[PDB]
Amino acid sequence: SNLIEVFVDGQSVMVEPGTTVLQACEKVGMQIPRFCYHERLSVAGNCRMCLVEIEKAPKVVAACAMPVMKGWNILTNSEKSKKAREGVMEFLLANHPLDCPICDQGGECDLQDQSMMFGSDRSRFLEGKRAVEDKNIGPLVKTIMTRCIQCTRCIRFASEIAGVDDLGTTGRGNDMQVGTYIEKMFMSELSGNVIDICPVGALTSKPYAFTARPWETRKTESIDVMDAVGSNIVVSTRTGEVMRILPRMHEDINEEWISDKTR
Amino acid sequence: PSGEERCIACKLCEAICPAQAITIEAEPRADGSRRTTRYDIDMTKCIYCGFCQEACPVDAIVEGPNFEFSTETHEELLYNKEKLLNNGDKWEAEIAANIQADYLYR
Amino acid sequence: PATPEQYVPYSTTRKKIHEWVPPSTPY
Amino acid sequence: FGSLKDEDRIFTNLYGRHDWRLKGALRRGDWYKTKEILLKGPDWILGEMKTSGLRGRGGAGFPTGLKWSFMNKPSDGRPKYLVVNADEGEPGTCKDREIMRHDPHKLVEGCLVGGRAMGARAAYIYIRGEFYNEASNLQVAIREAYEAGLIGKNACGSDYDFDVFVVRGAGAYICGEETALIESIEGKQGKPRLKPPFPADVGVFGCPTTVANVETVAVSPTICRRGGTWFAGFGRERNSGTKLFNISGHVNHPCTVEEEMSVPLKELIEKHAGGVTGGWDNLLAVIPGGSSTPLIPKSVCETVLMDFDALVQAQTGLGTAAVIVMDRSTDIVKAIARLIEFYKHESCGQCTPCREGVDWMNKVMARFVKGDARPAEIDSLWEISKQIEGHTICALGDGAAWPVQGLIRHFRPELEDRMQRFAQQH
Amino acid sequence: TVRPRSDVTHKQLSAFGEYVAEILPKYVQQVQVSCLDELEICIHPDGVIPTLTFLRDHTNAQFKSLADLTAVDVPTRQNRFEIVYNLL
Amino acid sequence: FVHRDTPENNPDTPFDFTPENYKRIEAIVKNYPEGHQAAAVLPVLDLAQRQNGWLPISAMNKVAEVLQVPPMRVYEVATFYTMYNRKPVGKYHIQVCTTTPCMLRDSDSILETLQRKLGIKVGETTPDKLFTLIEVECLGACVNAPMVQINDNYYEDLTPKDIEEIIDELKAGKVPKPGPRSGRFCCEPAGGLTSLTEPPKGPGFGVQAG
Amino acid sequence: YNTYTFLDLNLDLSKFRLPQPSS
Amino acid sequence: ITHTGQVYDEKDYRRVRFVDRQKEVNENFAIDLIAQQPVNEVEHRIIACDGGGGALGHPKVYINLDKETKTGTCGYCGLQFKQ
Amino acid sequence: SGVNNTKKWKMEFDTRERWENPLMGWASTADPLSNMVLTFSAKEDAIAFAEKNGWSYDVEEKKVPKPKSKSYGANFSW
Ligand SMILES: Cc1cc2nc3c(=O)[nH]c(=O)nc-3n(C[C@H](O)[C@H](O)[C@H](O)COP(=O)(O)O)c2cc1C
Ligand code: SF4
Ligand code: SF4
Ligand code: SF4
Ligand code: SF4
Ligand code: FES
Ligand code: FES
Ligand SMILES: [Zn+2]
Repeated sequence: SNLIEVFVDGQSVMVEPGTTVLQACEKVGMQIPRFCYHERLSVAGNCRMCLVEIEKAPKVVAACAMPVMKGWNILTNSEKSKKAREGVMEFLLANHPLDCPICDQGGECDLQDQSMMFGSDRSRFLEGKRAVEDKNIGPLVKTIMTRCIQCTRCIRFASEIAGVDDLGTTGRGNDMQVGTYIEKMFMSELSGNVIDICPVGALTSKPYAFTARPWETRKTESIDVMDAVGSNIVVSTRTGEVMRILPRMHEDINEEWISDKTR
Repeated sequence: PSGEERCIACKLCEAICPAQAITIEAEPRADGSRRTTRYDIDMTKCIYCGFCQEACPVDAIVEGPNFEFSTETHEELLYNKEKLLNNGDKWEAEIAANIQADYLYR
Repeated sequence: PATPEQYVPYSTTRKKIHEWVPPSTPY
Repeated sequence: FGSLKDEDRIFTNLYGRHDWRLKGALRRGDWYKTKEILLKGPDWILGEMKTSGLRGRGGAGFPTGLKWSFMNKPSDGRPKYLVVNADEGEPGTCKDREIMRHDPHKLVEGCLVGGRAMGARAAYIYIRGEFYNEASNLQVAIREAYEAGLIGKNACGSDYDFDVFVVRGAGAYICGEETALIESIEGKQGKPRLKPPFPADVGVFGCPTTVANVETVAVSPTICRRGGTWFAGFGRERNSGTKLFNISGHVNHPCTVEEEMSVPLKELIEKHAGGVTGGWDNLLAVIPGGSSTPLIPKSVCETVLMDFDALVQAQTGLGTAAVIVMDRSTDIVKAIARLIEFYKHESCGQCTPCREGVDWMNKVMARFVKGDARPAEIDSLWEISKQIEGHTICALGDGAAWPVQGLIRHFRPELEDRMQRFAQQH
Repeated sequence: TVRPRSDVTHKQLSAFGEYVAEILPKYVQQVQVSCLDELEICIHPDGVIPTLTFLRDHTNAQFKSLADLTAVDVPTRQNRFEIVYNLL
Repeated sequence: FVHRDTPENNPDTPFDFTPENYKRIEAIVKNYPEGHQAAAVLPVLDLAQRQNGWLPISAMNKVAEVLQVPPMRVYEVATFYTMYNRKPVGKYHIQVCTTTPCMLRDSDSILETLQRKLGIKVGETTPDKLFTLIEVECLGACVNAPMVQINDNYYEDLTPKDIEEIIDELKAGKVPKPGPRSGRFCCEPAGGLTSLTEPPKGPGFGVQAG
Repeated sequence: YNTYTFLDLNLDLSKFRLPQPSS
Repeated sequence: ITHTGQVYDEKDYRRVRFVDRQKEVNENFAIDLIAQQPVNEVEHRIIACDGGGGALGHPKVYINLDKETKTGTCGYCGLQFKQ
Repeated sequence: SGVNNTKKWKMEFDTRERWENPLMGWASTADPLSNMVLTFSAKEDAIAFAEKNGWSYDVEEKKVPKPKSKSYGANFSW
C-alpha cells in the first residue's frame, strides 16, 4: 500500500504517489479549471489557469504538474485560488478577439464557461488587441488563429498521438504564433482531432463551419462503420439531418479520437 | 449601410426566443463570409417580447413599430428572410431614428 | 420628417439531399 | 562592512592588467592547491562552502552549498553534469563579462573544483552569444589548461575526470534562467520547465544537472584553497563574502569593483566608483540588483547597505548587485517603461500570465509616460502586477512585476502629475 | 448584490423547528431552516392531518391560511411526488 | 513569423556546409553526448549563419538534415533567438543598445547620430547594403552605457563623434580599433582603479590550510 | 578575430575532450 | 431565385403557392452590395471595425491587414481592408 | 473538457420520424415522446421507472475514464 494521504478541502483522500494535484481533486470530485492539460496529452503548464493553493504554503502551485506530497490539503475554493483565476482569465480574454458569434465553438467553449463561472464580471483592458494572420492548414481545419490561447495542445497532439510533427510554436513574446512556419498542410489521419482538442475555436472544422450551433444539436451515441476498429462516435443531428460526427470516449477502442474519414 | 446583411447566423436569437419561433439554418455564402441561407419567424407564435432585438450583438433583428400588418391568411404571417429583409429595407429610415433615440438607455 | 401581391412562404434551404440519378442508357 | 582589502579581493586580474592567460594565471597562482583540494574529498569541498555560507551570486539568492549538496546524492547510472551560465542578460550585469574576458582560468578551475564537489562528469559553459569576443578568450584559456593537463581525464594529476565545454547563447535573456538554459543546451526552444522536476533530478540530456552563476563557480576554488571561513568573516550573518558590484548610469566613474558586501549604498558611489553624477542629492532613485529588482528612492538609499538580507528588509533584491542610478533629470516613468519594453521583447510566452500581462503593462506604461491614462489606472497596474508576480512558470514574470511595483510604491505622486499634465492641455 | 438579511429570523424560526420536532416526534422526519430564512418540516405521509392540525390550532404556532399545496415530481426517488404545503 | 516562399529567400536556393564547414559541424556534435546530435542545432544553425547571414528557409532545412532533426524543430529555434537572421542583414550589422542603463547615458543620443551618418531609418539596411541598424536590447556591457555592436566588434562609451570616427573607418578601410573609446578600457573606474593596484599576493598566499 | 575562430577552437579541443557517454 | 437559390423546379408542385399570387424576393443581394464598396485602405498593421459605430454597430474586432496578399475582412461586415 | 454533464443517468426514448413541413420546410414529427429525457441518479432508479411505466430498456454501463498516470518530468527523459 504505497497510497499516500492528501486532503481535498478536507475529504482526506488517499492517492498513489505521483498523482498530480489536479488528479487529487478529481477523485474527491472537484474540477480544477484547466486549459493546456488533456488527460492523454503531456502536462505543459502553459496556461497556469489551474493555480491552486496547497495549505500553509507560500505560493500557488500548478495542479497539472505538481506531484501531490504527503498531507498537503488542497484548497480549491479559497480566496486566493479565485484571485489566481480571476486574474488569469483577465489575461486570456485581454488579447482575445470578440467574435464569439463567429466562433462556432460558441457553446462548445471551455474559455467562456471558465470565464462565466470562475473568471471576472468585467474588463480592465482598455488597450489595443493583437491580430495574427489566418493561414491554410488544410481543407478540413479552419484555423482562424487570432483565437489561439497558446495552450500548446495542438503541438503536442500533433507530435504525440499523430506522429506528424509539422506544427510548432514560432516566435517569442506575445508574438508567439502556434502554426507551421512554412505553409505545409497538416495532412495526416487523426488530423480532425485537433478541432476537438483545441478548446478555443481558433482552428475548427471547415465543412461544419457555420451550419449549426451546439445547443440545438441533438446527440445520439452510435458506432463507426467506415473502419473495422468500430470507434465509438456521437452523431449530432439537428431537425433530422446529421450535422457533425465527433468522438465519444471508449477506453478500449477509440479513446476520445476518431479518423479523418469517419468525421 | 453598405448593403451587407447584418445577420451573421449566431443562433443567439432562437436559443432565447421563448415561443420557439425561429429557424436560421446557415452556410458560408461563397464569398467566404458567414450569412444565413435560412431565417424565419412564425408571427403566429411570436410574442413581441423583444428578446431577439436585445440579444443580437449586431443590431440585425429588430422589432419595428408596425402594428398594421393584419392578414387574411395564415401563410402571410410565417415570415421568411426576404419578407423581413425587404421589410427592413422599408422601415430603416424609421427604425434607425428610434434606435438612435434609445441606444443610450439600452 | 384578391390582390396578387400576397406573401407566400418558401423552404429557403437548398434541398439538403441528393438522389442517385439512374443510368441514362441501358446495359 | 567595506573597504575590502586588495589582499582579500578574489578577482585580482579584474581590469586586466595581468595576463588573463595561463602564465599570468600562474603568477596569480590560481592553480595552486587544486590537486590537494580534489584529493581531500568532495565532502571536504562542500564542508568548505557550507562553512562559507556563500549565497547565489546570480539574481536568485540561495545557499550555494545546499544547492550543490542536492546532486551529491549517489549516481543512478546517469552521468551527473555541471552547467555554468555565462549569460547575463540582466542590465548592469557586466559583472560576469569581466571573469570571461579576464581571469578565465579562475572559472576553469572553479569548474573542476566545483565538478568534484557534485561529481559532475563534465561542465558546459553557456556564454552569451553576444560575447563572441569573450567566448574566444575562454576556450583559448580552456585549451591552455588541458594542454597542461589541468583539465581532462585524470585532471590535475588526480583520479577524477572532467571535460569543460563552451556553448553558444543566441541573444536571449530567458536563456539565463536555471532551467531554460538547460533546454537551450538540449537544443529545443529556450522555454523554462516547471520546478516539480527539479534540475538536479531531471536534467540537461535528462541526467542530474546543476546550474551556477559564473561568479559562484569562480570563487569556489579560492574559497576552498583559501580559508572559506576567511571569506565568511567578510559577510554579514547569512550574507557573506565579497560580490562584484557594477555601478552604471548617473555616477561620475561607472565601474565594476569587487568591494566588500554589506556596503552602505551611499558609500559605494561616494567612496569607490564615482559619486552620483550631479551630487548625492541628485539621486531620484537607485536600482540595486539590476532591472528585475525594484528601485529604491534616495530616502532609503543611504540607509541600507548592500547585502541580500538588508535589501529584502527594504523590499528590494540584491540580485546581480548591478547598481543603476538615476538623477533628478530623468523620467522615472519612461526609464521603468523601457524595462517593461525590455521584457515584452524578451519573455518566452510559454505562460499566460507573463505573455499577456507583460504586454498589458507595457501598453499601460507607454500611456503613463505620455500621461494619457487617468489616475485610477495607476492602481489597476498595481493589481495587474501581482497577478503576474505569483502566477508565472518562471521568475521573469516575478521580475517584470517588481519595477512596476516600485514605481507605484515610491513615485505615485509624479505619475499622477503626468496624469494631470495631459488632462490640463486637453 | 448580497441579499439584505436578518439573522434574527434564522434563529427564531430554527428554534420553532426544534419546537415542532419536539411536540410531534412521531411524524416529523427532518426539519431544516434553509438559508433563504424559510422553514421546512418534512413529515411522514401519515402525519399530514396531525402536523397541519397542530399548526392550524396551537397558541404558540397559529398557521391559519394554506398558501398552496403542490407536488414536485422527482422521478428518481421511489416515492416520486413530494407534496408540499406552504402555510402562513 | 511566416516564410512566404520568395524567389530570393526560398527552398530553391541551394545551401550546403563548405567541406571546411561540415568539418566544423562534426566538431560541435561530439561536444554533446552521443545520440544527442539534436542539441547541435543552435551551434550549427549559428555556422549556417556564419556561412551566410541570410540563412534562408533552404539553409534551415539543410540544418535539419545534417542533425537529422525535424525541420520544424530547427524553424522554432531560428525564430525564437534574435541572434539568427532569417532575412538578409547588411554587411555591417550595427546594433545599438537602448535599455535603460544605456539610455541614461544618452545611448539614444548615439542613435540619432548613427541614423544621420548612415542616412537611413533605424531597422533596415543601407541602400549600399553597407550597414544595417537595429535597436537591440541590453548587450551586457552596461558599464560603458553608450554602446553599439558591429558584427561582434562590440564598441563602447561611444559619443556622436566617436561613432563618427568608427563609421568612417568601416566605410573606408576595415577593423576600426573595435572596443571602448575613452580609454576607460573595460569597467575601469574612470578616475582610477581605486583597487587591485596592490600587487598580486602570489600562489599559496592565504591558503590557510583551506 | 574572425567568424570561424570560435568553432575552430572547438575543432581543436576535440581530442582534448575525452569520450562522451551514449544512451 | 433568392440570393440563396430556392428557385422551384418547373415540375415542383410547390409552385401552386404563387398562382394568383407572387414570390417575396429581395432584389438587393448583399453578395454584390458589399462588393460595390471601396477596400478601406489603412496605414496600421492592424485595424478595428466597430461596424462603423459604437454600440450601434457590430462587436469590435481588430483585423490584421498585414499581408497585401489578402485584404482583411471583418467577419461581421464583409468589408475588405487594403493595408 | 467539462465532466459535469456526464454524471447523472438519463432515460431517452427511440428516434422516430423527423420529416419536413411541406409549406415552410421546418422539421415536423408525430412522436409525442421525442423530446423526453428523464434524468435519474442511478442505474437502479432508472430501470425501476422504465419497468414501472411498461417501457423496454437498454441499459448501458457507465464509462468513467480509468486513471492514467501523468508526470511533468517524463517528457524530459531521453
Ligand atoms: C528571466 C531570467 C533570466 C535569468 N538570467 C540569468 C543570467 O543571465 N545569469 C545568471 O547567472 N542567472 C540568471 N537567472 C537566474 C537563474 O535562473 C538561476 O537562478 C541562477 O543562474 C543560478 O545561479 P546561482 O545559483 O549561482 O546564483 C535568470 C533567471 C530568470 C528568471
Ligand atoms: S473562443 Fe470563440 S467562443 Fe470561446 S470565446 Fe473566444 S470567441 Fe467566444
Ligand atoms: S490552436 Fe487550439 S490548441 Fe493549438 S494552441 Fe492555439 S488553442 Fe491551444
Ligand atoms: S439576427 Fe442577430 S442574433 Fe439572430 S442570428 Fe442574425 S445576428 Fe445572430
Ligand atoms: S420577439 Fe417574437 S421572435 Fe423575437 S424573441 Fe420574442 S418571440 Fe422570439
Ligand atoms: S491547466 Fe494546469 S497548467 Fe494549464
Ligand atoms: S543596457 Fe546597453 S549595455 Fe546593458
Ligand atoms: Zn465590421
